[PDB]
Amino acid sequence: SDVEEIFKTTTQEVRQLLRCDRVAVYRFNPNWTGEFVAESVAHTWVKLVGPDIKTVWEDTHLQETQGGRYAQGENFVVNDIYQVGHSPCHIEILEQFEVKAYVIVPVFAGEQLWGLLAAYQNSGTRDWDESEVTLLARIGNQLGLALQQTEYLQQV
Ligand SMILES: *[C@@H](C)[C@H]1/C(=C/c2[nH]c(/C=C3N=C(/C=C4\NC(=O)C(CC)=C4C)C(C)=C\3CCC(=O)O)c(CCC(=O)O)c2C)NC(=O)[C@@H]1C
Repeated sequence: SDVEEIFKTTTQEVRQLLRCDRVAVYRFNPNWTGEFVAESVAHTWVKLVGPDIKTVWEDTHLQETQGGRYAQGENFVVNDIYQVGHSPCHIEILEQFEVKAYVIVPVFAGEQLWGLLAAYQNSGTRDWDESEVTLLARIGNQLGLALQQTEYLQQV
C-alpha cells in the first residue's frame, strides 16, 4: 500500500494548514473499534503511532450509535472540551494527549464512512474558523478519493 505514503506527506501539510500540532486519521473497522492508521504530530511530542502502531479507541458511545451524528456526515468543532460542558471520560484521554480542543470531520471513501479526520493543537482554546474546518473536510474527502483510485487499480 504505497497510497499511505501519499497520506503521510499530505497529512503533514494539512497539519500546517490549520496551524495544528498533530492531525490523526481515525478509521472505522468492521467492529467500529477505532483504529488509528496514521497521524502527523510534531517531534516535540510522542508520535503515539510508533511502538504499537495500532492505537485502538473503543468508544462505546460512537459504536452503539453507529457513528452518531458523524454517520450523517456532520462535522463537530470543539473550542474547548471543558467549557463545552462535556461529561466524564473521553475528556480524560484527550487531556492526556496535551490537547483541550479539536475538530472532527467525516471522511467517506468507498461505500460507507471510512473514518474521521481529527486535528489537535497544543490545547488550543481558540475558535475553529470556517476557513479551517471546511478545508480540512475537503482534503479529508480528497484523500479518500486516492484510496478509491488505488482500490480501483487494485494494488497487488
Ligand atoms: C468512557 C465513559 C467512555 C466514553 C464515553 C463518552 N464518549 C462521549 C462522546 C464522544 N466520544 C468521541 C470519540 C472520539 N473522539 C476523538 O477525538 C477520537 C479519536 C479520533 C474518538 C474515537 C467523540 C468525538 C465524542 C463527542 C461527539 C459525540 O458525542 O458523538 C461521551 C459524551 C460526552 C463527551 O462528548 O465527551 C461519553 C459519555 N468515551 C471513551 O472514550 C470511553 C470508552
